[PDB]
Amino acid sequence: MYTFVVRDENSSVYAEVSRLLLATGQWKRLRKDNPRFNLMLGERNRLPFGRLGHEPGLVQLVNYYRGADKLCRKASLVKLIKTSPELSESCTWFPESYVIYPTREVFLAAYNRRREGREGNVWIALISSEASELLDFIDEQGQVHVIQKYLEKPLLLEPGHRKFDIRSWVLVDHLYNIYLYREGVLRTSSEPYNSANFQDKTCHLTNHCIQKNYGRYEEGNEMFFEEFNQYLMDALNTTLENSILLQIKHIIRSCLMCIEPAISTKHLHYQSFQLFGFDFMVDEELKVWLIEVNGAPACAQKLYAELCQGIVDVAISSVFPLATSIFIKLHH
Amino acid sequence: REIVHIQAGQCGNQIGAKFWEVISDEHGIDPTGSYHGDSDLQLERINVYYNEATGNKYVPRAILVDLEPGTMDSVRSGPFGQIFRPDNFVFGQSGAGNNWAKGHYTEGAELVDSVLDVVRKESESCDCLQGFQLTHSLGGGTGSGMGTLLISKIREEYPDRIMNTFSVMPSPKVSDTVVEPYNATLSVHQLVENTDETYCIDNEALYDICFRTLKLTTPTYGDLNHLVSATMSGVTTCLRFPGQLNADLRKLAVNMVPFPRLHFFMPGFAPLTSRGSQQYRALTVPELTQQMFDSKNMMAACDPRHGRYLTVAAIFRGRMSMKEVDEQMLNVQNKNSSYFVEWIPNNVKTAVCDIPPRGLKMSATFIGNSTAIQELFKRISEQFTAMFRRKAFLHWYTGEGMDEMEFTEAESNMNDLVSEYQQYQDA
Amino acid sequence: MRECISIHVGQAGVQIGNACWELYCLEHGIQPDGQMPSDKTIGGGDDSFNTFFSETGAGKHVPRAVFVDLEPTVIDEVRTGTYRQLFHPEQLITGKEDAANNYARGHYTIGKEIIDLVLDRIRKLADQCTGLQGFLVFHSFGGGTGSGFTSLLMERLSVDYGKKSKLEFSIYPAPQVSTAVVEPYNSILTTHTTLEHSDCAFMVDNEAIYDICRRNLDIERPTYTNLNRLISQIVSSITASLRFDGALNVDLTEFQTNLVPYPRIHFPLATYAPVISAEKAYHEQLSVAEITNACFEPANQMVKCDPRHGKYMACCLLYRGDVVPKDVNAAIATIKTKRSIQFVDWCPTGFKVGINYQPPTVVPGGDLAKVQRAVCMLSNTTAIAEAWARLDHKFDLMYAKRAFVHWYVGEGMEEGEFSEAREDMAALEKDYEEVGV
Amino acid sequence: MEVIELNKCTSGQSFEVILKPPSDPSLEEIQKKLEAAEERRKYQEAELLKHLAE
Ligand SMILES: Nc1nc2c(ncn2[C@@H]2O[C@H](COP(=O)(O)OP(=O)(O)OP(=O)(O)O)[C@@H](O)[C@H]2O)c(=O)[nH]1
Ligand SMILES: Nc1ncnc2c1ncn2[C@@H]1O[C@H](COP(=O)(O)OP(=O)(O)CP(=O)(O)O)[C@@H](O)[C@H]1O
Ligand SMILES: COc1cc(C(=O)c2c[nH]c(-c3c[nH]c4ccccc34)n2)cc2c1OC=CO2
Ligand SMILES: Nc1nc2c(ncn2[C@@H]2O[C@H](COP(=O)(O)OP(=O)(O)O)[C@@H](O)[C@H]2O)c(=O)[nH]1
Ligand SMILES: [Ca+2]
Ligand SMILES: [Mg+2]
Ligand SMILES: [Mg+2]
Repeated sequence: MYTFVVRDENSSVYAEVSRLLLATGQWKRLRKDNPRFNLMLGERNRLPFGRLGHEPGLVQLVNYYRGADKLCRKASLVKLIKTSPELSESCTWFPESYVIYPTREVFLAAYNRRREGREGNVWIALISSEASELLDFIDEQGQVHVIQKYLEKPLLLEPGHRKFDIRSWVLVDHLYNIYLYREGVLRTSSEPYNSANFQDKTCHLTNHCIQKNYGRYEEGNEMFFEEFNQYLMDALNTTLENSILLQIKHIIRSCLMCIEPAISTKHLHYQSFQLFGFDFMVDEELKVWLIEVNGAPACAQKLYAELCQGIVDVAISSVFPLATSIFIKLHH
Repeated sequence: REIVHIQAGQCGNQIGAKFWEVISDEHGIDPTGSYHGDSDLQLERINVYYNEATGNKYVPRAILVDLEPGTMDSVRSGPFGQIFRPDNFVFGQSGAGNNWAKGHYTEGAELVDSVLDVVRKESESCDCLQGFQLTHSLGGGTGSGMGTLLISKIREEYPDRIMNTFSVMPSPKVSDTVVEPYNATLSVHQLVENTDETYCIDNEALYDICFRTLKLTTPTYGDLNHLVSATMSGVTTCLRFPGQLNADLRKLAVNMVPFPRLHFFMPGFAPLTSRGSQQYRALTVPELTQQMFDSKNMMAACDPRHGRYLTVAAIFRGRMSMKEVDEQMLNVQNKNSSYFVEWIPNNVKTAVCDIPPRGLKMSATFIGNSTAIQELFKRISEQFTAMFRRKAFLHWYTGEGMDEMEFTEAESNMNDLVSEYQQYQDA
Repeated sequence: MRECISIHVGQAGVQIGNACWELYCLEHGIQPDGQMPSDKTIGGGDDSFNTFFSETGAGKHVPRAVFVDLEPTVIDEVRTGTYRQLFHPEQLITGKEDAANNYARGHYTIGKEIIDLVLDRIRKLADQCTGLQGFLVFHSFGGGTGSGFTSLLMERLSVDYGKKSKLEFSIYPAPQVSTAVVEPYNSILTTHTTLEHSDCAFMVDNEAIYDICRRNLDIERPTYTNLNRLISQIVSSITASLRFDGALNVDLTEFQTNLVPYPRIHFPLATYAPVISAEKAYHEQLSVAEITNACFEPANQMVKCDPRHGKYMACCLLYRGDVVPKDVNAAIATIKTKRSIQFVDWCPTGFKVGINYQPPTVVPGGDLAKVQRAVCMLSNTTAIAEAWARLDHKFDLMYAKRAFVHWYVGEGMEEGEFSEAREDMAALEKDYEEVGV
Repeated sequence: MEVIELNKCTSGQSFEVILKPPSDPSLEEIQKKLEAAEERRKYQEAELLKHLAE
């Protein structure tokens, strides 16, 4: 029998992953700090990667990639994209971003470029149109903040004149295969978007949690891929695959292939997989933009069963076998 | 690094005699004291237990002690009786009467100094003395009472040497007298203070193994002592033969004993065998590993699954794959990590010896410091109170000068011992 | 020329010293009776190998070495071994009783009774030295002697030889070859007591050597002899610059200069390639680029840790065999693109390279095959602190219940020295983090 | 990638390559602690021998 331990009790995802594993009868759960585990479902901060992979006679696996924080922290994300030749300053799927610590590197020089043609100058951290409005908002907090171009012309679903974001769930296994969950989710704004009043930031922020209109056009402000594909067909004469999902598969591929040499556990004494949540935004020209990568993601209720089961087969039982696929492999 | 052996009383001399029979055969020393052996592994560490006599003869570093001449005459009559050094027979004539007070305070007091003289003559010859091992039972008078009185005096003269005992605990399934729970409770109080390691050889376990596993309908002391000698050879292999660990009694205490009073080990053996009859299928290394950790192979009637292992020591004897031994031992810990304390990392050690014991091609000996041994002390403690709350049979003891308050203190000290073992079962 | 004295303490240090001095002899052409036919200056000299060997009037070359163990079994095999003529009897010091895996017994009880004698036999070697550089101390973390007596000796040497360097070759405890359950206690205790007295320390984690033996040498269960012949290979690479003519690392002070920018962070990571088996009948010889690349593979390191998640402060490449600088720079160029090699902002991103044309030497009947070229990289990376975290955690598990602590107090030690030793360790782990983030 | 301080000899060569520039207790004290321990030992042994004497 394989053994595992849980060290993140707030994991909705891996809460399931324990239950599905015990139900196989071939997995037993030790207590937190029992070092003789096969699998670690570890904490979010200060996970002790240095301690994995030194138990003789034990093949240890873990559900986090050491170093993946570089991609899953807004400050690091911007630094990564700017400084990696793989992505480069000429990156066509990441909005303009600058890191400004609270106490203007080249951010001013860009904002002044926009006064040359009075182009849209809406940014975010929060939303403002004057740099002084935003800049004086990051020193009021005290931590690092990043400001990014606001997509003033985003894609809105009618009926509703509404805003949304797409979250895709990606699994990377110990072989550094990239698995894209075929089921995605659009987190939808029930509020008709309008650019006159940013500070009424409820039609501007699409967070499931921030939309404390909840449930008008679609349940939980959540529209699934079958529904969104049909709309795109009926409305725009296209499909989710051609107009959106290609670009998403390209971005997901690019971001993870960038940091592969830094996080790969191919020749290491312990092994890593990790589930990521990529958050995209689609503008009016059917262009996909990468907003954030989330190293600790939460699944939509309808899909916990399917995804958590795919996590077992693909990331866990691939290394600890027992006695069509729900993922799309992004090839490299 | 010589060891000094001491066997006291009927039980101590009987199991003590078999130990010297058994290990003499492993080291290729016959009753005459001469070495007629195949391998040089048999002589490399032979000085641990044997003195080298002129004519190149080997004499056990053994002291034979009793308050009665019966059993000691039996030893001398026996097959290896002539191997012992005649001056090391120290005996009285009155007998202890299954009375701890007689062994400790009165009849034993007269004989103790003569024993210490023989002990001293053997110690002065030792190049570097590890310490002492005593064989005795805790239910009689001499081995129990005088043995612990000897242990206290040896610690006074050799406070910086190791005290090791093979202590036979009493059981109603094999009992000579109702007063054995008194004798045992008084002795344990002493062992807790003056021994570094004591192997709890429980007569209840020896009986159940003979009855249940060996299908012996009516087991004798010889059937029990067959198990005891097999255990005593096994838990001595690392001392008597060369190995990677370079094992000695002090290092065993360091690694086995995290807290000084918790030094009572659960011995175990595999495969279990009845005397004479030899079975012809050698076991698989996986078979050795599971039987040795099986409750049915423990020489103390405790349930390892009612407690947690503080430290474990396993010794494999025979020609086998040390790679397989590693995997198998690693498999059992990882399989049952809940029965090993988590706060002592790497608390299971495995040693190997190429030479197997007579009759087996491969065997495994298990030494466990389990908190489940409290069950043994609970059992003896319950038998003690059942009589003590009525003061029954106390007159045998008070007549030799003992006081009721000494019994109360011994009862209490052992109950504390049980509390302390319980403390680490929940820790 | 400046002499270097080697001090081998405990079983691990002694047996590892045997492996090294056997290898030094084969490398320099010294036969087991101490004669060196190649040496034409009879009875003396100031050649580079004279850093480690002194010469007699009869032409014998004697190691500038002292072996000290609290028990006679191990050093006795040195007295009867193949190189018994090499050492003068006073170079081997023994007792009768070992430290029973107990740092306190090695440091306080038994150590106090043998320290003056050892220092005097050390002084006898120092008196043959025109300009003594310092000491190379071989020991284990886990042994009672290797931990307790070494720290005792390290303190005294700082007192008596205050102006001379001290380097360490420390064996870090691994359960696959563990000898005691208290080895985490002994490691932390001796590291804390020795830390300020050591100028530079090379940790060899028995786990790493063991696995390298299984993977690359196809040995099911490696023995001490298997581990030690591999270790001496690494040690020889590190010390070659002292015993051979060269511009790089020619004095013990240069190790601190090149590898240790800050005093407490003085544990450089060693990576060695190629480890190839003698049993392999068909082998393909690896290029300069292939072996240099292997230096950034954690499987070839003396300690398992991930240098990608740390920062470098120095980095040396010690090549042996058919190597020329053009190939090295080309290999460094391609590797720099493909690898995560980040330096601290206050240090240059650069490699210091040393090349010795004599290819690596192998013991006849060993497990290591003869290679055309080889490399040992010495990098001071904060990732080595992973080892301190592993060790300190185990220390925390036991000390929380004060398990086995009574064995230490019983030798005269105080419980306070445990927590004090562990506070220093906690500080060490924090110093590594500041540098590494 | 600058190569610097290239030194050569018959045994080999050495050099430096730069990809990028930057951005004790007394003897008596040891004797005190050593002797303090031995006394803590003698004290604990005396206590043992006193207890045995009782
Ligand atoms: N690599 C290697 N490790 C060794 C060797 N010998 C012992 N060890 C390791 O050293 C640790 C124990 O240290 P020892 O050298 O045996 O201890 P010691 O200095 O002899 O000290 P005491 O025997 O307790 O007095 C264990 O972790 C062993 O794995 C060796 O020859 N090579
Ligand atoms: N350049 C941009 N232009 C316009 N809208 C943007 C934008 N960047 C983000 N948004 C929208 O506003 C919100 C920005 O906040 P942010 O992306 O940081 O939330 P979040 O991603 O941290 C919640 P979670 O981590 O659970 O996904 C997004 O949800 C998005 O709907
Ligand atoms: C294993 O069996 C024996 C070992 C030793 C010994 O000296 C010795 C030396 N290190 C250890 C040891 C290290 N980690 C452990 C974890 C648990 C238990 C022991 C150890 N143990 C001595 C013995 C013996 O078995 C019978 C008689 O004496
Ligand atoms: N296993 C075993 N137990 C014994 C043997 N002889 C006696 N006993 C036990 O020892 C106790 C009696 O002690 P005994 O040694 O005969 O008394 P003593 O001679 O006065 O020390 C009882 O519990 C007996 O069961 C023996 O040969 N083997
Ligand atoms: Ca010369
Ligand atoms: Mg009887
Ligand atoms: Mg030793």
